[PDB]
Amino acid sequence: LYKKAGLMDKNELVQKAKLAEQAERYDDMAACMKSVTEQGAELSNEERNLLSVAYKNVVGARRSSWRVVSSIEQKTEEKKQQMAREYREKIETELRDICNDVLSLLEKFLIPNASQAESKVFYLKMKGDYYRYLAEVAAGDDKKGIVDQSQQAYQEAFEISKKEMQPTHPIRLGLALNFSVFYYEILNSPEKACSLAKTAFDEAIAELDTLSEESYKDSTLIMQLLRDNLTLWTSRSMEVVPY
Amino acid sequence: SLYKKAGLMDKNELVQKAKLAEQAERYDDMAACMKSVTEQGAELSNEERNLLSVAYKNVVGARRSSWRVVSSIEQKTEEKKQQMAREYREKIETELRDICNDVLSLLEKFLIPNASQAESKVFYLKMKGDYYRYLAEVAAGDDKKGIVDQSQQAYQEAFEISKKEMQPTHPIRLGLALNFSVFYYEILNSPEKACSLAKTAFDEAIAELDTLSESYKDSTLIMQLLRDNLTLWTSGSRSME
Repeated sequence: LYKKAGLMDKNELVQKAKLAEQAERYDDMAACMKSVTEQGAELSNEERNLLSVAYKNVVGARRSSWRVVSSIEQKTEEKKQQMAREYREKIETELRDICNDVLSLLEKFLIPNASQAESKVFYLKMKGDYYRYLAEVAAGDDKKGIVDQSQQAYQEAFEISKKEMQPTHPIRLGLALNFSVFYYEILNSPEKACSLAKTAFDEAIAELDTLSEESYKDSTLIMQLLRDNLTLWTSRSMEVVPY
Repeated sequence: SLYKKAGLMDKNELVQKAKLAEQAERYDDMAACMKSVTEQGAELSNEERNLLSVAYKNVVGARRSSWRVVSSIEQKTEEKKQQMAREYREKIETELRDICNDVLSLLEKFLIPNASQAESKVFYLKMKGDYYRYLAEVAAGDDKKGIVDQSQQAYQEAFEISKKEMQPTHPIRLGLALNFSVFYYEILNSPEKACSLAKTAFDEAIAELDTLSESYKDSTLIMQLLRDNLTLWTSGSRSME
């Protein structure tokens, strides 16, 4: 504007994203973390975590709005129907922006800068998520193509994490959680879904001896969701966790 | 942006999308719709009036919560980090003032003048007192005295019309009482007038429990709120919804 290039230092940007979080202003938070990302430095686990939550909440709000409106779109007898149809489309657009914004960050910065496998797995999972959201809202011909960009990501994530990470690890567990949901809600393979969940859950249960006090609340919460899902698939406080 | 012809939305399509916005909790969209509707110059219907008030309570409510949250972090830091909390707080105060003002604007240039029945003038006069009161909540020394009095003089005029024209159990009269006492307590640090006003309003509505008939659950809801505030202020944390 007309400021003198006393821009915010990275440390300061992160202090703001935190402030923005406690103040329930996730647009601000996403913005602060997008900036930090763009500096090109590999993000610390804190920053990475912060970034993830920030966009979980931002994309999340729209997804809720899209589902409310897309529903109302269809509880219609005439003219009001396409009032809703357009509103939905405007929301789909907000969505695709946020999704593509994040997807960019993941391609141009986060995934290439990934040091240890744990981080690659992190960002690949993220990639599958936001490709998945595009898919949820994608057009007829595009969908099939979007939905397996989603799957390729989740998949590579899965493979690395099996070779390289403990099953009690929140990242591997959160990946499991969202992949099994992918198979279920996106591919309608409740069979492949249930397999992923149970295996993931069991292998973690197998090694609860190994789960550390520091990962404990997070991992067990994800395990609990995996298991709560399995009951349902047989017979969202996830927005505050990065995994 | 500029690439659109004046085939835009009429009052009905605007209102119809206000309601959708509300269902999808996009109170910004909703305030945009109702502002547009208000601006077309006609007196708002009751349905419309409500959509307007809801949308802006929500829009400004969000910023007020944010301000309070950041404002506390500022003080629980008795310290280079405090400066960032302070500046974020100021950025927020800005969003706040814009919102209050372009509402206060719709009230002077449209809503209050268009007000025909006594009941309507009370609603928008309280609304005026309400948003001057949010201004008052964040104002600095110099501007404050007058913002506060803008809030009071509005609350006041609304008060006398409501007592002279409506029933003690009329939720608007009841709701005016609620927010006027909050003014006194929180903005004027006049706790005895606040408590006295809350109690009176409550007592006179107690008297005429004749006047129902299902509004009703709208009347006793505010009555319960007046009691809570009265309890809070006289015993040893007020609510925001």
